Amino acid sequence: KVFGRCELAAAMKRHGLDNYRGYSLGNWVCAAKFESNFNTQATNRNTDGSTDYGILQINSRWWCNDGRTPGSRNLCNIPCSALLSSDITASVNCAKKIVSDGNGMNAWVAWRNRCKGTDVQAWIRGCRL
Repeated sequence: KVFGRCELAAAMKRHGLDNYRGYSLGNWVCAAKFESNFNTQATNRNTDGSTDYGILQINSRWWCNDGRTPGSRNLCNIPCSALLSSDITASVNCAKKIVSDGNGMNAWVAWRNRCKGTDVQAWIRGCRL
């Protein structure tokens, strides 16, 4: 499923991401825009053999099980395919645990390079929340 901008902001707000651990809603929408282009089915392969899954591109090295990343852990206790659903609950819950492990949203390379320090507020401007 390819979300609309305001559609995904409303979905993330209902699932508790607005000001989660100090990050306004504009940060999460901005990260999803540049990590996945709002597409829940996005996958990308990393040079170490691991794969990023979903609208926030969560890594199989630490967070989910896909059965082909030997030596990895499964700290979100889910199969990686559950992160490709049109229902974003699984990806939101796993993202809450990631942003809490000390390093914040810096774990998302695209947020660091393209959203941090910008007016993230503009990503939710005009939406009914």
